[PDB]
Amino acid sequence: TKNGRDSQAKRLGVKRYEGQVVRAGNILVRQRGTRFKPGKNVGMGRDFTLFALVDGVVEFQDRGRLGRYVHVRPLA
Amino acid sequence: PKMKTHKGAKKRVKITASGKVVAMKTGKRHLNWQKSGKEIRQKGRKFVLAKPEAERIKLLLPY
Amino acid sequence: GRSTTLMRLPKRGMQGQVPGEIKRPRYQGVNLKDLARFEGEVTPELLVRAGLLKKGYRLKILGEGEAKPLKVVAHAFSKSALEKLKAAGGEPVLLEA
Amino acid sequence: LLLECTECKRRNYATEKNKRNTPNKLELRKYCPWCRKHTVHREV
RNA sequence: CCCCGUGGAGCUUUACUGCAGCCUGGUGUUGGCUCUUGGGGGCCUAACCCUCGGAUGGGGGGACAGCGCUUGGCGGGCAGUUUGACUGGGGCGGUCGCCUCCUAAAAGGUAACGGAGGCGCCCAAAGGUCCCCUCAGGCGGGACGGAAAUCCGCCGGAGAGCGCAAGGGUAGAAGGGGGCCUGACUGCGAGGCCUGCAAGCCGAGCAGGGGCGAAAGCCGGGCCUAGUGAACCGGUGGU
RNA sequence: GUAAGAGGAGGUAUAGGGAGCGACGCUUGCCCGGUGCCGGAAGGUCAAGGGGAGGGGUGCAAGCCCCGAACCGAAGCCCCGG
RNA sequence: GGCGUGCCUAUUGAAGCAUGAGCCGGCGACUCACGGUCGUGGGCGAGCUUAAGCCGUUGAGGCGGAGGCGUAGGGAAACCGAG
RNA sequence: AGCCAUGGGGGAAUCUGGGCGGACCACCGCCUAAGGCUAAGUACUCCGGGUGACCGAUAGCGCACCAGUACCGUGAGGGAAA
RNA sequence: AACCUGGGGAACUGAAACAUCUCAGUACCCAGAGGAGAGGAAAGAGAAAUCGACUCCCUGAGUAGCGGCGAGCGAAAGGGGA
Ligand SMILES: [Mg+2]
Ligand SMILES: [Mg+2]
Ligand SMILES: [Mg+2]
Ligand SMILES: [Mg+2]
Ligand SMILES: [Mg+2]
Ligand SMILES: [Mg+2]
Ligand SMILES: [Mg+2]
Ligand SMILES: [Mg+2]
Ligand SMILES: [Mg+2]
Ligand SMILES: [Mg+2]
Ligand SMILES: [Mg+2]
Ligand SMILES: [Mg+2]
Ligand SMILES: [Mg+2]
Ligand SMILES: [Mg+2]
Ligand SMILES: [Mg+2]
Ligand SMILES: [Mg+2]
Ligand SMILES: [Mg+2]
Ligand SMILES: [Mg+2]
Ligand SMILES: [Mg+2]
Ligand SMILES: [Mg+2]
Ligand SMILES: [Mg+2]
Ligand SMILES: [Mg+2]
Ligand SMILES: [Mg+2]
Ligand SMILES: [Mg+2]
Ligand SMILES: [Mg+2]
Ligand SMILES: [Mg+2]
Ligand SMILES: [Mg+2]
Ligand SMILES: [Mg+2]
Ligand SMILES: [Mg+2]
Ligand SMILES: [Mg+2]
Ligand SMILES: [Mg+2]
Ligand SMILES: [Mg+2]
Ligand SMILES: [Mg+2]
Ligand SMILES: [Mg+2]
Ligand SMILES: [Mg+2]
Ligand SMILES: [Mg+2]
Ligand SMILES: [Mg+2]
Ligand SMILES: [Mg+2]
Ligand SMILES: [Mg+2]
Ligand SMILES: [Mg+2]
Ligand SMILES: [Mg+2]
Ligand SMILES: [Mg+2]
Ligand SMILES: [Mg+2]
Ligand SMILES: [Mg+2]
Ligand SMILES: [Mg+2]
Ligand SMILES: [Mg+2]
Ligand SMILES: [Mg+2]
Ligand SMILES: [Mg+2]
Ligand SMILES: [Mg+2]
Ligand SMILES: [Mg+2]
Ligand SMILES: [Mg+2]
Ligand SMILES: [Mg+2]
Ligand SMILES: [Mg+2]
Ligand SMILES: [Mg+2]
Ligand SMILES: [Mg+2]
Ligand SMILES: [Mg+2]
Ligand SMILES: [Mg+2]
Ligand SMILES: [Mg+2]
Ligand SMILES: [Mg+2]
Ligand SMILES: [Mg+2]
Ligand SMILES: [Mg+2]
Ligand SMILES: [Mg+2]
Ligand SMILES: [Mg+2]
Ligand SMILES: [Mg+2]
Ligand SMILES: [Mg+2]
Ligand SMILES: [Mg+2]
Ligand SMILES: [Mg+2]
Ligand SMILES: [Mg+2]
Ligand SMILES: [Mg+2]
Ligand SMILES: [Mg+2]
Ligand SMILES: [Mg+2]
Ligand SMILES: [Mg+2]
Ligand SMILES: [Mg+2]
Ligand SMILES: [Mg+2]
Ligand SMILES: [Mg+2]
Ligand SMILES: [Mg+2]
Ligand SMILES: [Mg+2]
Ligand SMILES: [Mg+2]
Ligand SMILES: [Mg+2]
Ligand SMILES: [Mg+2]
Ligand SMILES: [Mg+2]
Ligand SMILES: [Mg+2]
Ligand SMILES: [Mg+2]
Ligand SMILES: [Mg+2]
Ligand SMILES: [Mg+2]
Ligand SMILES: [Mg+2]
Ligand SMILES: [Mg+2]
Ligand SMILES: [Mg+2]
Ligand SMILES: [Mg+2]
Ligand SMILES: [Mg+2]
Ligand SMILES: [Mg+2]
Ligand SMILES: [Mg+2]
Ligand SMILES: [Mg+2]
Ligand SMILES: [Mg+2]
Ligand SMILES: [Mg+2]
Ligand SMILES: [Mg+2]
Ligand SMILES: [Mg+2]
Ligand SMILES: [Mg+2]
Ligand SMILES: [Mg+2]
Ligand SMILES: [Mg+2]
Ligand SMILES: [Mg+2]
Ligand SMILES: [Mg+2]
Ligand SMILES: [Mg+2]
Ligand SMILES: [Mg+2]
Ligand SMILES: [Mg+2]
Ligand SMILES: [Mg+2]
Ligand SMILES: [Mg+2]
Ligand SMILES: [Mg+2]
Ligand SMILES: [Mg+2]
Ligand SMILES: [Mg+2]
Ligand SMILES: [Mg+2]
Ligand SMILES: [Mg+2]
Ligand SMILES: [Mg+2]
Ligand SMILES: [Mg+2]
Ligand SMILES: [Mg+2]
Ligand SMILES: [Mg+2]
Ligand SMILES: [Mg+2]
Ligand SMILES: [Mg+2]
Ligand SMILES: [Mg+2]
Ligand SMILES: [Mg+2]
Ligand SMILES: [Mg+2]
Ligand SMILES: [Mg+2]
Ligand SMILES: [Mg+2]
Ligand SMILES: [Mg+2]
Ligand SMILES: [Mg+2]
Ligand SMILES: [Mg+2]
Ligand SMILES: [Mg+2]
Ligand SMILES: [Mg+2]
Ligand SMILES: [Mg+2]
Ligand SMILES: [Mg+2]
Ligand SMILES: [Mg+2]
Ligand SMILES: [Mg+2]
Ligand SMILES: [Mg+2]
Ligand SMILES: [Mg+2]
Ligand SMILES: [Mg+2]
Ligand SMILES: [Mg+2]
Ligand SMILES: [Mg+2]
Ligand SMILES: [Mg+2]
Ligand SMILES: [Mg+2]
Ligand SMILES: [Mg+2]
Ligand SMILES: [Mg+2]
Ligand SMILES: [Mg+2]
Ligand SMILES: [Mg+2]
Ligand SMILES: [Mg+2]
Ligand SMILES: [Mg+2]
Ligand SMILES: [Mg+2]
Ligand SMILES: [Mg+2]
Ligand SMILES: [Mg+2]
Ligand SMILES: [Mg+2]
Ligand SMILES: [Mg+2]
Ligand SMILES: [Mg+2]
Ligand SMILES: [Mg+2]
Ligand SMILES: [Mg+2]
Ligand SMILES: [Mg+2]
Ligand SMILES: [Mg+2]
Ligand SMILES: [Mg+2]
Ligand SMILES: [Mg+2]
Ligand SMILES: [Mg+2]
Ligand SMILES: [Mg+2]
Ligand SMILES: [Mg+2]
Ligand SMILES: [Mg+2]
Ligand SMILES: [Mg+2]
Ligand SMILES: [Mg+2]
Ligand SMILES: [Mg+2]
Ligand SMILES: [Mg+2]
Ligand SMILES: [Mg+2]
Ligand SMILES: [Mg+2]
Ligand SMILES: [Mg+2]
Ligand SMILES: [Mg+2]
Repeated sequence: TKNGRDSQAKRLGVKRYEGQVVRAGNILVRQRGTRFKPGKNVGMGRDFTLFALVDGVVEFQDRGRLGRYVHVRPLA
Repeated sequence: PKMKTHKGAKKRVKITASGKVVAMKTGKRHLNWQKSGKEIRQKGRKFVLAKPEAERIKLLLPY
Repeated sequence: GRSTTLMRLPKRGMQGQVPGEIKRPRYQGVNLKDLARFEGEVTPELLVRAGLLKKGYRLKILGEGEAKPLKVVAHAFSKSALEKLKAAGGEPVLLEA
Repeated sequence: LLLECTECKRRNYATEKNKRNTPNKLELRKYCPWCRKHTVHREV
């Protein structure tokens, strides 16, 4: 019957959708690879995690052959 | 009669002035080997509990 | 029936030796805010004579408060509280021990 | 093989992991100590 | 009957831990003479033991044995106990933590002794940075070669590679090569992800002193997700 | 039975204790590697103890106090045989 | 004539062919002590309160500050102090 | 791991003597082992008395009454009703 | 009757198993003491160059400590009293 196995659920995916206000440093997206590329005011960590770089608003940009991007349009 | 303080607790926890309860971070005396220097630097700072803060406090009281 | 949380660890070192307690002079702190509660002069004796001290023996004046000019004895003073009282009056240090 | 670096003209330590048999007989990479600043560190 | 209870009891042993008992060194009770290199051999008598028609004595043993304290050992004769859970009843078999995919019903999460596979490591280069280069495959041509070694030409956007399972990602590099290199730094850490707890994860920036770069900058190990263990008790180094 | 003592026995190996087989007849084969038991003045390991190179605490010193190597140490186990 | 599946218990589910009860009367099960933690009624307030005991009394109370909680926290500690 | 006590082995001194103040040493101090006695304050309640926001005959002691009785059990012991 | 001292001394139980540990020097057995028994005039306490026999209460204090540092166990100096 050798089969009763699996591994923990990692609860990844988009953590902050477009339009949502965000504090600097808080996380935008956890992902397997780069299903989302960083972009303006958004850094990326060892696991490919995208995190806002300054208080602002999240917005997503698709750029075809160049992939999708997550941006934080600042304001204060 | 007359509750005795739980010595096991007192030996590893403190009630803060506001009624919080703190203790050293676990996992820093063994698993050690080369865990990111960051980890152990953060296993040094002590923390506060949550609900067992209340479980914990009851075990004291004369304290 | 698993671990309580007794998973946490004792840091409080020196939780005791065999004979245990070492008798060393205990200092009770007392702010000069409660000290201005009156006037004349103050000493350990007078302080215990009402609310504060409670025979904790070693007096140590300190802390926030508007200092009255009066003379005050103590087993020790706050670096900062010392200046406040010295900057309006005078006061002697401990007896000795 | 498990390992920890020692500072020269002193006795500081740090997290480390050698590899024994494989190409690695000597080891003395750099590492910043708390006292002083920057120095070689022996295997030990 | 059957199963359950961190129930009971009788029995067993090369289950654990003890105990009686038996073995054993040292020492007390414990003395004399002699040979020998505190030990060994021999003799003695008076301790101590046995015995003899009372014995204050005779005979036998004899510093042994017995007994006291202490050393180690053998030790179901005996004693106290342990002997897991899941489980289409229980035992037998199988399984127990971690990662990947599917089941999972287009957020997250989601069960079954549902379908399938991996981890308990590895690397001082397989790391940091600067600089340069771009796969697999197919066809054609080429002394060994012969489907396939190395060379040339044309097509080829990724089907290659990325240490290792799978997945996601990826040449506008994360892949191949080179120069210098050790940031597989110390002191911290705004704000988050995840979450019953405890844990786990990401992290801008500040300070110190550094590495590569002309510089903008990048570096707090490795394309990422497994490679692991609270507390207790003890070891080594240091203030 | 803690002991004193008692049974064994007021017996003495043609006796007493334990074990297994179970009148009688004919028989009872091979293995001693493992386990037990028996034998083995060697050797190996082995406790308290003896020993005291060397080391430490403290005092001004005389000293006091602790640690400790080689070596000598029984049964048991290993080993050798039945 | 219409209508109508005892009571309790235990259960996913009981009139149940699951439990307990022949009937009646009486006995019969969430207490107290000390220590906690909230709430609440009052007394006092940077203070509040006494314990054993002593003096009264014989269902009268007072005295007694030793001591306790509070007025400062942070640190393993040395120590420092509104930090 | 001192102090107090002591089963085993070794084994002193009489104040220049001894014990102790938590291993040990120095310093500074405390106390005088190895003989015995001593009231009061303390504990208890068979017995007497006083008092209960104590019971009121299934209660209150097991027993308000001829009860540690009848009865039960070899016995230790159990034990009513009224 | 109970109270007391000395000589011996359990287990269920708790630790949600169990062996150190707990229950506990409790239950109980034995010897003895008396209206009480024990203790008792420092070879003490322990940090004050301080206290001054013993017993009892309050406090110190669930403190100092002890502890498979688990369950749990738990002092003394000092201060107020008899
Ligand atoms: Mg098959
Ligand atoms: Mg599964
Ligand atoms: Mg894509
Ligand atoms: Mg980074
Ligand atoms: Mg720890
Ligand atoms: Mg602890
Ligand atoms: Mg003491
Ligand atoms: Mg390894
Ligand atoms: Mg290895
Ligand atoms: Mg079990
Ligand atoms: Mg024995
Ligand atoms: Mg002998
Ligand atoms: Mg012997
Ligand atoms: Mg002898
Ligand atoms: Mg002898
Ligand atoms: Mg000689
Ligand atoms: Mg000689
Ligand atoms: Mg003779
Ligand atoms: Mg003779
Ligand atoms: Mg004779
Ligand atoms: Mg003769
Ligand atoms: Mg003779
Ligand atoms: Mg002998
Ligand atoms: Mg003997
Ligand atoms: Mg034996
Ligand atoms: Mg044997
Ligand atoms: Mg054995
Ligand atoms: Mg055994
Ligand atoms: Mg079935
Ligand atoms: Mg089955
Ligand atoms: Mg079976
Ligand atoms: Mg099985
Ligand atoms: Mg599953
Ligand atoms: Mg495999
Ligand atoms: Mg690589
Ligand atoms: Mg190029
Ligand atoms: Mg082909
Ligand atoms: Mg071809
Ligand atoms: Mg060709
Ligand atoms: Mg070709
Ligand atoms: Mg060719
Ligand atoms: Mg050729
Ligand atoms: Mg061919
Ligand atoms: Mg060809
Ligand atoms: Mg070509
Ligand atoms: Mg061509
Ligand atoms: Mg492509
Ligand atoms: Mg493809
Ligand atoms: Mg691919
Ligand atoms: Mg590959
Ligand atoms: Mg790879
Ligand atoms: Mg892939
Ligand atoms: Mg691109
Ligand atoms: Mg490369
Ligand atoms: Mg490269
Ligand atoms: Mg290279
Ligand atoms: Mg910050
Ligand atoms: Mg944070
Ligand atoms: Mg959490
Ligand atoms: Mg909790
Ligand atoms: Mg950074
Ligand atoms: Mg800098
Ligand atoms: Mg960075
Ligand atoms: Mg690593
Ligand atoms: Mg790599
Ligand atoms: Mg990288
Ligand atoms: Mg790389
Ligand atoms: Mg992942
Ligand atoms: Mg433990
Ligand atoms: Mg015997
Ligand atoms: Mg005897
Ligand atoms: Mg006889
Ligand atoms: Mg006989
Ligand atoms: Mg006879
Ligand atoms: Mg015979
Ligand atoms: Mg025979
Ligand atoms: Mg045969
Ligand atoms: Mg044959
Ligand atoms: Mg054999
Ligand atoms: Mg054989
Ligand atoms: Mg043989
Ligand atoms: Mg044999
Ligand atoms: Mg065998
Ligand atoms: Mg053998
Ligand atoms: Mg054997
Ligand atoms: Mg022989
Ligand atoms: Mg030998
Ligand atoms: Mg040999
Ligand atoms: Mg050896
Ligand atoms: Mg020795
Ligand atoms: Mg010296
Ligand atoms: Mg010296
Ligand atoms: Mg000197
Ligand atoms: Mg000196
Ligand atoms: Mg010396
Ligand atoms: Mg020795
Ligand atoms: Mg020899
Ligand atoms: Mg031997
Ligand atoms: Mg054997
Ligand atoms: Mg032979
Ligand atoms: Mg009808
Ligand atoms: Mg119905
Ligand atoms: Mg009812
Ligand atoms: Mg019916
Ligand atoms: Mg039935
Ligand atoms: Mg039933
Ligand atoms: Mg019924
Ligand atoms: Mg019922
Ligand atoms: Mg009936
Ligand atoms: Mg209640
Ligand atoms: Mg209440
Ligand atoms: Mg109030
Ligand atoms: Mg009061
Ligand atoms: Mg007064
Ligand atoms: Mg007074
Ligand atoms: Mg603290
Ligand atoms: Mg002592
Ligand atoms: Mg002795
Ligand atoms: Mg003399
Ligand atoms: Mg002289
Ligand atoms: Mg003494
Ligand atoms: Mg003394
Ligand atoms: Mg001493
Ligand atoms: Mg003393
Ligand atoms: Mg001392
Ligand atoms: Mg002294
Ligand atoms: Mg003294
Ligand atoms: Mg005297
Ligand atoms: Mg005498
Ligand atoms: Mg005397
Ligand atoms: Mg005498
Ligand atoms: Mg007396
Ligand atoms: Mg009473
Ligand atoms: Mg009574
Ligand atoms: Mg009476
Ligand atoms: Mg009466
Ligand atoms: Mg009434
Ligand atoms: Mg009646
Ligand atoms: Mg009536
Ligand atoms: Mg009755
Ligand atoms: Mg009567
Ligand atoms: Mg009857
Ligand atoms: Mg009856
Ligand atoms: Mg006894
Ligand atoms: Mg037990
Ligand atoms: Mg038991
Ligand atoms: Mg238990
Ligand atoms: Mg209980
Ligand atoms: Mg239990
Ligand atoms: Mg059991
Ligand atoms: Mg244990
Ligand atoms: Mg005890
Ligand atoms: Mg006792
Ligand atoms: Mg007794
Ligand atoms: Mg007596
Ligand atoms: Mg009296
Ligand atoms: Mg008396
Ligand atoms: Mg006496
Ligand atoms: Mg005197
Ligand atoms: Mg002391
Ligand atoms: Mg005086
Ligand atoms: Mg004193
Ligand atoms: Mg006094
Ligand atoms: Mg008290
Ligand atoms: Mg322990
Ligand atoms: Mg005890
Ligand atoms: Mg006192
Ligand atoms: Mg006073
Ligand atoms: Mg007094």
